[PDB]
Amino acid sequence: RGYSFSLTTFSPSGKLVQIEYALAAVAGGAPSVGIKAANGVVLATEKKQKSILYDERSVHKVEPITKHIGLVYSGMGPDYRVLVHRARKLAQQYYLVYQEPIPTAQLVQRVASVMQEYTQSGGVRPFGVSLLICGWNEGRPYLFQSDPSGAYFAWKATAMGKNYVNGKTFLEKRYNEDLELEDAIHTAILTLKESFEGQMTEDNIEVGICNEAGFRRLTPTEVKDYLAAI
Amino acid sequence: AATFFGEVVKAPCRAGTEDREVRLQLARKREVRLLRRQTKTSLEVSLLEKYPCSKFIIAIGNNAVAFLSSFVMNSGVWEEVGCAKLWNEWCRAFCVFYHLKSNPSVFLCQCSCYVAEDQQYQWLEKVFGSCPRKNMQITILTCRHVTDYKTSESTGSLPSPFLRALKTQNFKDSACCPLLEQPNIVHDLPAAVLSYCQVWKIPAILYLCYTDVMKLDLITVEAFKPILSTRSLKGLVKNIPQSTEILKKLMTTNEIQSNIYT
Amino acid sequence: RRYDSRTTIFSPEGRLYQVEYAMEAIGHAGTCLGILANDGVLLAAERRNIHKLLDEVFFSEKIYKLNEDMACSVAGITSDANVLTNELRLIAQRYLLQYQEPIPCEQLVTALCDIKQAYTQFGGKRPFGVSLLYIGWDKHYGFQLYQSDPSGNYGGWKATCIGNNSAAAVSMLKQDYKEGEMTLKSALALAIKVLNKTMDVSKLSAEKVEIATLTRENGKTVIRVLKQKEVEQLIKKHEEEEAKAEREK
Amino acid sequence: MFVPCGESAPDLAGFTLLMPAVSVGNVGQLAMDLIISTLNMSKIGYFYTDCLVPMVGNNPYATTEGNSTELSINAEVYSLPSRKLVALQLRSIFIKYKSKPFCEKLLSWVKSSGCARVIVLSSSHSYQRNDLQLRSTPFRYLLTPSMQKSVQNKIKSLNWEEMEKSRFCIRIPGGGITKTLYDESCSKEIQMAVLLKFVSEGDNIPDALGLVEYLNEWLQILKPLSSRWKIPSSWRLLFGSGLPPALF
Amino acid sequence: MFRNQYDNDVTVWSPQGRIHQIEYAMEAVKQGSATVGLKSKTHAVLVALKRAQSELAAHQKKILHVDNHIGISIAGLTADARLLCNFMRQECLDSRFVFDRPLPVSRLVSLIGSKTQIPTQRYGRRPYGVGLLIAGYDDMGPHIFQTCPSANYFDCRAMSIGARSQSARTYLERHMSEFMECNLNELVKHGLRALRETLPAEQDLTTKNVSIGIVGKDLEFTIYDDDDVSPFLEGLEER
Amino acid sequence: SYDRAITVFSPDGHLFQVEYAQEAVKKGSTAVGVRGRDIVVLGVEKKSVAKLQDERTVRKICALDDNVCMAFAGLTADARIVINRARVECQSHRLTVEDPVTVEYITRYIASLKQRYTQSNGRRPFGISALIVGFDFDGTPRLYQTDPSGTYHAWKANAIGRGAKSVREFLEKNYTDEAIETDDLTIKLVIKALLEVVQSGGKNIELAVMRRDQSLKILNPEEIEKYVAEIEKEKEE
Amino acid sequence: SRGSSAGFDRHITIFSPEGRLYQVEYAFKAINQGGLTSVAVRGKDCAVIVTQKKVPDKLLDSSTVTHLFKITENIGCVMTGMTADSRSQVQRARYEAANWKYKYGYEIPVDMLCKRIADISQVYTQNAEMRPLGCCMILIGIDEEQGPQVYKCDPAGYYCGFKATAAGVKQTESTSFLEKKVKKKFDWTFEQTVETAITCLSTVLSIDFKPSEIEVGVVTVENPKFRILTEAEIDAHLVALA
Amino acid sequence: MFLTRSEYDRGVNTFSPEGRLFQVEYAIEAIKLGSTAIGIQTSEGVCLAVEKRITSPLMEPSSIEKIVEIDAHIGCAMSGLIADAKTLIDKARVETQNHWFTYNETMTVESVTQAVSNLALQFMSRPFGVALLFGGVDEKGPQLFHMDPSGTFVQCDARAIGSASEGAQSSLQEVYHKSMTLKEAIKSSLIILKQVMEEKLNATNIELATVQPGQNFHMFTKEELEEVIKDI
Amino acid sequence: PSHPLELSEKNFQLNQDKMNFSTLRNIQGLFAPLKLQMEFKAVQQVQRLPFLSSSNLSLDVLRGNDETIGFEDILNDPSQSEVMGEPHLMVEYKLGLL
Repeated sequence: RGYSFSLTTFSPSGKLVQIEYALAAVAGGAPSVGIKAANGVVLATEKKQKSILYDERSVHKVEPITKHIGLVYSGMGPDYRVLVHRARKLAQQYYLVYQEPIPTAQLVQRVASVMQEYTQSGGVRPFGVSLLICGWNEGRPYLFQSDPSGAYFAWKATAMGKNYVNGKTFLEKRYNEDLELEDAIHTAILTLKESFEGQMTEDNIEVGICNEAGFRRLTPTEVKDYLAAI
Repeated sequence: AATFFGEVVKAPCRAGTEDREVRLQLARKREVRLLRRQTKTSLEVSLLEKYPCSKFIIAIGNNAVAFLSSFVMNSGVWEEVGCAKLWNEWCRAFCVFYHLKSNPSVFLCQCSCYVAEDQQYQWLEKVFGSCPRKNMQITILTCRHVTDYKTSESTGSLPSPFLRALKTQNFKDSACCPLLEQPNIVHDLPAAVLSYCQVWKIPAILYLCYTDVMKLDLITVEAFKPILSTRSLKGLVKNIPQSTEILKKLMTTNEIQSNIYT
Repeated sequence: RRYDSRTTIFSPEGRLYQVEYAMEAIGHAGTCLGILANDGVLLAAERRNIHKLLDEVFFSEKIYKLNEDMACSVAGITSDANVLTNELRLIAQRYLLQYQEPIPCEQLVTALCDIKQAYTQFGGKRPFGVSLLYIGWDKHYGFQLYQSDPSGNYGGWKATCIGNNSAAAVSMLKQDYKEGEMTLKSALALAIKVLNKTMDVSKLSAEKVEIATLTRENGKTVIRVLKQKEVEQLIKKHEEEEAKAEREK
Repeated sequence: MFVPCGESAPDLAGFTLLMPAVSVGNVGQLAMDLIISTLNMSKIGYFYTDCLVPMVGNNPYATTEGNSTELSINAEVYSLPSRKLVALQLRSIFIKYKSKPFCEKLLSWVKSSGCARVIVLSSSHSYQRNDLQLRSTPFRYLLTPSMQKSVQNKIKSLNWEEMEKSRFCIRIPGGGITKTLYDESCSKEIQMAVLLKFVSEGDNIPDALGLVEYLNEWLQILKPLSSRWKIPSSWRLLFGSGLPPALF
Repeated sequence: MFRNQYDNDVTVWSPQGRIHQIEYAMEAVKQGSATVGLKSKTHAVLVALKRAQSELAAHQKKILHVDNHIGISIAGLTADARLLCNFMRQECLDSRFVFDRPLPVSRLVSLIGSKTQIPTQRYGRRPYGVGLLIAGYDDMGPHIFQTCPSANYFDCRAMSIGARSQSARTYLERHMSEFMECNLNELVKHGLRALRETLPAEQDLTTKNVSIGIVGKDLEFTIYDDDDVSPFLEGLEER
Repeated sequence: SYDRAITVFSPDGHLFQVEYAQEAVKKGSTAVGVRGRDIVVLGVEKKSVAKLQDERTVRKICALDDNVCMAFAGLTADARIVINRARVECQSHRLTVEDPVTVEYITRYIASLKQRYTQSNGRRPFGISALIVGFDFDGTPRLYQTDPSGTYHAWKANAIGRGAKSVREFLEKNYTDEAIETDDLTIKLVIKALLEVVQSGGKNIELAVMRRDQSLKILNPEEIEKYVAEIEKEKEE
Repeated sequence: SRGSSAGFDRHITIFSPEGRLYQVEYAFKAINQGGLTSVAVRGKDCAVIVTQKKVPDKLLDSSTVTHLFKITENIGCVMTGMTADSRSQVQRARYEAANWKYKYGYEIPVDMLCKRIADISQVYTQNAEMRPLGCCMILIGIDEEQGPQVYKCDPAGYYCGFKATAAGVKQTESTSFLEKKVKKKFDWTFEQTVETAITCLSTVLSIDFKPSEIEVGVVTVENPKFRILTEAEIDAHLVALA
Repeated sequence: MFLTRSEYDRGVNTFSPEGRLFQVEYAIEAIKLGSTAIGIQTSEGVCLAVEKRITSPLMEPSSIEKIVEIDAHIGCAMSGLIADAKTLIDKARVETQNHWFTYNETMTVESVTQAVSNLALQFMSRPFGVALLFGGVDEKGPQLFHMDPSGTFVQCDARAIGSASEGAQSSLQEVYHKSMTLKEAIKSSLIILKQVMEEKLNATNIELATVQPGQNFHMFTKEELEEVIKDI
Repeated sequence: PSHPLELSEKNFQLNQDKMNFSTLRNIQGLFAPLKLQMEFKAVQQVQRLPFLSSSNLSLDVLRGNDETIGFEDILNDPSQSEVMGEPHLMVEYKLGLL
């Protein structure tokens, strides 16, 4: 208990507890999934503003970084906004220096490097977010995840947020490698529906896709059509 | 108590809350020993068990020691019977016991050192022992700073120095000063001696001087004068002007001071 | 304990408990192994990111190339390991720019260890919980192998191990290592045997082990990562040799 | 040991024992003062040891001009024979390496004299609380397995909450000698109950005023709630002396 | 017992609306020797008492020189007194150099108070632990001022600070109605008589433990000590 | 208490953290230095010689300049910084003044560097102690010691690390004007001093020798064995 | 400086075992210290903000008590919470709007101003020196290509756009009432929006209002400038409503 | 009426209820663990005497570590933590050299004294643990100064510092007079140090220097000391 | 010096801060620059050791440079510096000990 308050203190067994608590904060957010298909990547999430008093075109959880990169989060929105701005600035700097769009892996590495700094100094607090990043480079798709501690992994399909162990279990047996984009969208929506705790509508979920044409956020009409289809 | 920016700190607590050789050596270094200087050997029995006693006068602090030296020990023959050796962070200072030659049942103590909390009960065991005698009267003298007093007014408006007293149940006499007020308490060695006397049914009285100057000062020493008329020291004071001259001579000699204050 | 709240406090017996805890943090990571031979150096590691839904990108997950002559392997916290490897690459390039000649391995290790030591002396900072192994070749001493600690200490070895079951691996290597008469094939066989006896798996598989080799050919240093076919062949050879040895009793 | 004030020790033929623990905030000691002042108990003896720092003072419970000049020490015993109750008060702090011998001596005296049960009032640190404890009642209790079944049934009826266990051992940070007393009572088959409260240092009179009501919910030594407690005369200057002039 | 948590820093209020570190700092003034200051219609006098000590091992200076018309006396810590004296000297020198003219005593005291207030509010500092008596002469008549560790200053007709200065203050208040209509000698005699009240009955003022500072119409600030105080002490009564 | 901060004084005038920094020194390997008539000798105990270890990278004797060498006891990582700083400062002073640096000058620089780190609560002291030995420009041998607190002294023979008490007790009675007559006698005296606390024969001894107008030389294991055999033969005789 | 305080709910940069920020959560309870409630409703071509006016002392000058502020010539505001914190945040918003105009050459939009304020507020929750402000901001304005706007930001650094929102003590009841009304209908004229807001406040507080107990501020497509209604106009609306 | 715990001595910027700085007091107590030093100012010079306290016979006594030369006319003495005085000595030397180079005359002792004091009053975050005895001669004449860890200087005529300072001060009080001679001052210093020191007096256990208006700063050698010791 | 633009380019943030502070003090009062300076110092007091490259996220958010790219961001990358000193010397220099 004496080592549970300080960020720069190692436990006698060699553990950092505040990073575990930040991960616990991440694990209590809204669910989100991501599936990498044979020709695209799909990101889905559940909205927070589930009311009629919400202006639709005010705040979004699925955002673009470049024409071929987009991301979704699970955790604290205020921490997500500043990271999004920094990622956009880094991508623009890379394009200015090299006259070429940034690859997804380089952007993920730079963002993780930014995130790592807030876990080694006193008087600050770690970020309470985890990011899912999708991209298209050299004619093949990518999908990455980033922890509050500054570590990143590459996935074929993953889930995070509230009730994510059962979501990963569902994805394990419902996933096929040689899978198209439409069936990937169906699988993502079904995984989100597994633990929705309510009745889904085209006005409380967000979907974004990435393919050869670039990243794009789906309109509510298409989401309603997909929901009716399944 | 933060050493760097953003350090997590804990509040202080006002209620407290192989390596055996290290513990044993430390305990042996802070042990109270009673010695006989004329023979450089310890005593196998308690001091008050060896000799009969009828009166006992204890002075703690430099001012009370100076007062007793000037006004009591100036006349008569006093023989040293032992001394105590102590070590702590605040004491390297002596603790010497005498008794009157004409009346061998009258004792006197001159304690000018500091006894820590873990050495007070050892002191009591070495001096008194475990065979109390109820036909014995004890008088204790000490001094305290005026800022320790608690009052509804400001401590700067109190006319100091002044005297206060505390008595046990068997002390049938009356003090020469008002008794100490309620919310005020006394701790350390005089409290230990008074507690011993109260528990074991021995008459005793404690005299407290609250002064604004805690070093060797003439006004603080002379604040003890009213006790000279009490039954405890009535037959032990002979020449007052000689005592005043000795007090002036002693006062015109003091240790060198530092440059902190001016 | 009242002497283990920060790195800038000494215990009455003269110990640094925060540094000790940081060194203790290394025991949770995977196993990494290194062997020095007469004509090459070896590096073998254990894969921990094993999962059906994980993707395979990059060339390796625990072995990095620092310059044309050196490579390293890390065990500990990945976020700190990334910073350390980037700094190592920067230092090597700086020396190359300064002197128009490649940096020696001991110089690179000392340069990184100074940085690692600087974080255990100034307050308000958390020491790196990473241990590293270095292999390389230089014109002064030839093939070399080093190790590093979170406290900033390093040393030169002929065979060593960091991570899980490090003590058992070290004991086995000490018992069954020959000095002065080792080749790459024998080193690979010894590494396979040690990894099999170290990893707590009944049957070893080629999808949870990665091996890298450094050697010199025609005045050039060659660093390559072994293929799954070669790893499977080595494992099969070790298994059949063990069966033969058991049967001939 | 118990030194009687008079000549013969009183007969404490299994009455009760109410004692505090020197813990954070002195909440147990303040509650003991409240109980002793309210019930108008009378002193019967002394508990003389060598484990507490010595201190003296006049009577802390003074009502007239004839009983205000009675000397007091750091450990005293009060009794009320009509209700069969015994009270102990500690007014000082412990010396290093002197708590366990004190607990052993006290429990030996409790066994030797002969008492039905022992009740301890204590407190614990408030900042060492997890999320579930932050939204719950700040009062906890603890019972020795030797306790009578009727007490357990009554406490179950009262709808109280028990102190949580940690990996399993009992830990009471900032509780002083509470854990030692509980362990020794468990190992020596003595009926003991512990009541505590999460507090912080500062002005802690309301904490004691809450703890006394918590105890009264069970013992019911006073008319049930639906002031009641007498503040002792020594609670006069709890912040110090007066304000110096030429400042405000 | 409930003050332990609110009396360790100067930037913490107590539940009673008090700051105890300032009062503790004010308590440090009473650890120095007594000083007496008084003024007449044409003169200002400072009188100080030197500590009972062997002159071989220490020569302490209780009266200092700031300018040609300003002098101070100190009681408390010595480092703070040195810092304040340096600040006042630098301010007076800058004022003269920029606009050659005597610096007003009121403005000097205002600057001192403004400087002293800051550490009582900032964190990481402590209040100054020295009290000053300031005697000056400008184109407004003589002035006597008193300064406090609480960053307060007062305008006085006669004041005494230090250890056991209550008797001196009582004497000054009793004899305060006959100070303007006096010459230098009688004013110095009154100051010495007031200072003598802070001693036991038997001792007397000798030419070994007294210092005198005088400023007036055309007399610049001068300090008298050792055998220079004999003319002032040779006309006093017994007691 | 009074030992949880670097800059807190004990009620009797003690800085306990700086004293704790010396307990780390008292746990290192023994190092012995002896100043001869025209030679200076250093010696360090070798502890825990691993089988698969390279001895080139774990040496505890270093050369600061052409005429100054040093040995240390304490934390191993802390000594490297001080050694590098002293090495740079020697060349800086050689640029400043053409003449070669002085042993006392470099000792004072090291002492000031060590003392700089005992002034603030934001940094911790260096837990090492050193034996600086060398030759001056005129040709007078010198020997010095440095403490973690920043104090230095001049000696004729000294020892640091564990066993320093027994080694110094031996040296106080075995150091005369006859035992330092020749280089061989000085080396034998150093080996005898080391052998008091070192078991397992003379296989755990590292020796360094410096002469006038020459560079630091490290003795070979064969030479060490020859000296040990000579000492044993003389003792048996 | 002082240093952090041990505990899971006593410092801003310390997580709890469930990953919560109790110091941030405690700043949401300072909004209820004042005891007032605010309501903002967006119409077809107008936006209205209505708050509560309470002057307990008869020696106060009622002209100096207000909670409606003017940030820009076309942007209005209403503050709920601590008075000094609200005033300081209003000053900061004015400074940020001036900076935006100087840097970009045209007036700042409502959503951009709210985003900038939220970005500033987010920094206070990650550093161990500053503390969050105990107040919430609601802004209204007219967009030249989108229409009326209603925005709100929180002490945690979170902002969003609404059709009708509320803040203060009776926020939940106001939200339920507004949800029912918006579900029934959403296309309102200028007179229906102010009546809806006043009826919401009256129904939730169970009180009959006098023209000296409420404050009203409006913007309109025809007149984009922020305007504060007078007692005569408020009384006329109340009479029409009754 | 309870007994509780309160601490006021763990910070350098904390006042006790009676107005005391316990950290500074402890720093002053820390200089009681050093060797004894004696300085006497006469009408024709100042004599500074210290003891070396050689712990072990292997230590080289030829080292000079207790008396330091500041300039051609200023001496010094030390007691306590010797490592703490290096910055003060360096600043004094730099200041006196700069002033001499600029003005083309030697500064008085008081100027360098104030310059040194201006550096010690900066609590490095802790007080110094050393005590100094500045001595020298100027146009005004020989004069002696004393400093404490409090960071302030005073002028004196006969001062003794170190562990055994009380007895030395008592002897200096019962001896010494205003109009005396440098030779007998040196002698009396030798006798007083002889009684103060626990062991015997030799030519290497102590070291002393002197400054007089005639010559520059001079430190006694072994040959000069032997005659004085034999003169006893 | 060598070029008219060298000194101007070296001191640009300082001059911009001075201009903003002067305008803010003239328009609003003394409190706003005080608060801005205290926030700047507080957010700037936490960062990596000087021999490693930092990011300055909170400081950039406070200053407003989180949506702007200048020539200091694309020319002469400070992260990939070609020269660097010793760690202890750099840390000591930052503290003013040198």
